[PDB]
Amino acid sequence: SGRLWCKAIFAGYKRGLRNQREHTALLKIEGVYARDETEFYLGKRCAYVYKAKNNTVTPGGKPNKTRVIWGKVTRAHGNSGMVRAKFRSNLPAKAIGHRIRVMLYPSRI
Amino acid sequence: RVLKKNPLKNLRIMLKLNPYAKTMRRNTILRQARNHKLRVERAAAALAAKS
Amino acid sequence: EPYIAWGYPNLKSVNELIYKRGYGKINKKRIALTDNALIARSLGKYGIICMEDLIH
Amino acid sequence: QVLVLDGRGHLLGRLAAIVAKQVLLGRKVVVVRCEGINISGNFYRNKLKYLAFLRKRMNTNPSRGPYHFRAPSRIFWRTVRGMLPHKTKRGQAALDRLKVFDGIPPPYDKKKRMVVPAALKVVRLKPTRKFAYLGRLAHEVGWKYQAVTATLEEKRKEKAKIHYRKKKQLMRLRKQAEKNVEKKIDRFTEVLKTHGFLV
Amino acid sequence: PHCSRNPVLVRGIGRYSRSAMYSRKALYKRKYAAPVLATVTKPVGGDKNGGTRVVKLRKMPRYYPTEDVPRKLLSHGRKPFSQHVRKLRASITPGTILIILTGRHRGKRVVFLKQLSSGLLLVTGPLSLNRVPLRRTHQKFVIATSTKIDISGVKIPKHLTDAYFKKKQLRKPRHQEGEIFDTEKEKYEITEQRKVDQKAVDSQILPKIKAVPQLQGYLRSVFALTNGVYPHKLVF
RNA sequence: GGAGCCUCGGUUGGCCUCGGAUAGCCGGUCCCCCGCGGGGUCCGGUGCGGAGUGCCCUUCGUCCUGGGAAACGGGGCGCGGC
RNA sequence: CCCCGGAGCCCCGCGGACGCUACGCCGCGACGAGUAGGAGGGCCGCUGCGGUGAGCCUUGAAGCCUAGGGCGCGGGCCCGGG
RNA sequence: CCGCGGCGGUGCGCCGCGACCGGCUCCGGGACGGCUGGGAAGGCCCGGCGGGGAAGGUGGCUCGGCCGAGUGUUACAGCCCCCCCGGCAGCAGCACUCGCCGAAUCCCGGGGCCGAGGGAGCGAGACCCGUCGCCGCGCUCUCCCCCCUCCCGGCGCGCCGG
Ligand SMILES: [Mg+2]
Ligand SMILES: [Mg+2]
Repeated sequence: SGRLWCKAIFAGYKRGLRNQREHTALLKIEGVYARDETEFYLGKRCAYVYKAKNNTVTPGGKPNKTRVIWGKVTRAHGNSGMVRAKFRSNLPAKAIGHRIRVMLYPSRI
Repeated sequence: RVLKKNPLKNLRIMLKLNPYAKTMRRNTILRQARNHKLRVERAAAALAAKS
Repeated sequence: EPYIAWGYPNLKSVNELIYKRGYGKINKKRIALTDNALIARSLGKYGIICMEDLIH
Repeated sequence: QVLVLDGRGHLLGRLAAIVAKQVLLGRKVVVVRCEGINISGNFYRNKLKYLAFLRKRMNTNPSRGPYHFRAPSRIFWRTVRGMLPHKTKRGQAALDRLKVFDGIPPPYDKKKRMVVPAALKVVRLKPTRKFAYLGRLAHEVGWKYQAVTATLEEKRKEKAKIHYRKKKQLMRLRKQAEKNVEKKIDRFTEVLKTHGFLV
Repeated sequence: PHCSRNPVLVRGIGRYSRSAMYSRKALYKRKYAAPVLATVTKPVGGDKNGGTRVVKLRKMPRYYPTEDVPRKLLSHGRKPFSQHVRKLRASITPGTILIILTGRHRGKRVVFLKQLSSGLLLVTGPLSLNRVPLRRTHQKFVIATSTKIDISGVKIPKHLTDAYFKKKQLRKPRHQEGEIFDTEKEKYEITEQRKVDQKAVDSQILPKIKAVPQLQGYLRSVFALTNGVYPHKLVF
């Protein structure tokens, strides 16, 4: 009856300064700020979630405007608890600086 | 084409190349078991001497 | 000097190179030393017949 | 969901940095009482440095030119915008989240307003160094509404005193009420101090 | 048929040896001095006039197709699910408490009972308190809390097992085409057997939780994150 | 109150002293001055800050009956005045 | 101490691909910047002649158009509708 | 037609799992070698032998209530420090993490990610199939015994006989 996903931003794609690489996001996870406090999240399932004009289906439900691109937090990005994910399609850049729900549910706990 | 599986990791591959590794690595488990025990009995004898 | 780094290896270094990255040069084709019968075939004339002998 | 930082006692470009990066991650940020913000290095120094910036202008048609805002709010907002990608859409989208103020007006006068210590003068300057107050610097460079901002803010602080006083009174009541009550709350309060509060 | 005469030191490496084994098994003393045309192979039948016929068990194919795939290559390892070894996070002991994350018992707290054959967890949030019946869950979608009831001694029925926790309906043909056929049927009904089994388990567990103070309430409550709180930081 | 295109973000709140930094915070004044408060001194407390944003508040299944602790609190987008 | 028109087969010398357009098919390795310039292969393409498809075509050729469907690294090509 | 028996290839669309192998990337454990056969340290103390900062001391002055605090001087040991002779088991590159270098003197277990890329059966009365190399083992065709006890059988949850 409440939230079951730790919040995270999608900060952008993996990149060198002058060369972007779209297939590999950088998620800033809320409240985690050290390549130390980011083991937990490795292996986890994450979802850019959003909605659109035409309906879609929905697992365990009637048709609905919301869609997601699933992903997976793959590994731990540079020092300040930033992380890397890898989604099943690449994220759309409209997303840059929005929410992507990171789940708990591939747990090693 | 033959897949090179790494012997260092893959126990059996190691053996197929160098069969003696089985014995070496039988020891240095047992050798270490021996030595782990001995350290427990030392630690017991230090706790007993402290008591 | 400026192009290479070099030095005197360990034993371990030899093994870790030869098992993990050791490939024969057999009929000029690079070939992974998967089995001893590749080393022997080409160095048997020298009493070198298995991975272990090569390291030695 | 909103960051309200009291601009006071920060270092101009130090706080800007943090704000920029926040604003680009999609945090709606409000800075406030910018005229409190203080820039490292001595005053005369910085006035001169603003006066360079006023010297800059397109010869042929000044009207097109670098738009030297005089208001210390704007001045901060200009220096965030220098730490953003503001030609793009995403940089302009970010900049529309930053909200800045000359003093501190009604929506955020009654808000717990944060501080960034990494931008804080008392942390980042050595205490034997000089620093401008932006308020002064704006003032001498052409900002009008210093006195008006000040004299509204006296009226803000007086009103706040009252709020605080009344808070203090409720806190004193609570303390007294716990002392009145303690015996009938003992086997709660105990558990909150076995699991690490109250102590 | 004796068991293994050496133990395991580590996967694949025997504790003993060859020659230390030679002694144990005793390869000394256990030495074994040991120095169609007309006749049809596999058909045969009876029958009346002309005599008895010879059939042929397994008669060759009435048709071949024009092209076909050609074998594979043996592959060595790779072992059908049934035979796989199973696992379990050490944090999950019998009669631990879980947070079942993912299904319609989403965030519901619950009591773990046993590992099934499958690999899944048998679980129950004694349907009474929580509204979570005798159900399976997958290790993976399940936070293990550090709260444990001493479930130790409860005869969780033998007959309840991976097979009986398994979905059921639907066969092939019927009327099919139109606006009918198994779009109806409609409901999963619960079955008396299942209601008995739940009863039998609940009665046994339920006291144990009521012996712990608060725990029944804890269990009723749903897990859920909120503001100012982080999975990585907190603990279960 | 009923349907019905479209646009999307979100997925507990925090309702506030001023400020100081080679210092602060809170009490209570027995006592004194000013307009229940403000200022003062004095004393008593805290001060790696628990009268702590390392915080605080808020709870997250629904109902039944039939005991205790707690108990006059909550509501009717309850209604009129200051 | 015997014969494969039957040892039953991990090797079979009695006969041999699902495979074998031998300008075919298969397996190992290593390698792959390129103007000027050279060479190779194009089941890339245009027009015409000898052959050849018991080719296609008024039950619709050529050409033209195409938010239709495909192939090809590509040159280009095949389809659907008009 | 029911068998979803055996084999072969498949999934309409979206998904999830599992175990195996390849590769990485980390984590947690332990066992060892060497050295100035490590340096320091710790712990028990005893006997001596000196030297110095500076002391339960004394002294001039100051500041507080003979006592406490702050400066100052000569300086023994009744605060320590230092060297010199002689001797104990507690060490151990030490979870009292003070300072290395290492592993045939070295092994165990766990997690994250990416990947699967190949296909030694096209016989007419007898397999639609295994398997090569390596590990061992494991078992058996050799006998004994002991334990625990799952199925089943027997006797009183306990005991006895796969
Ligand atoms: Mg929604
Ligand atoms: Mg080239």
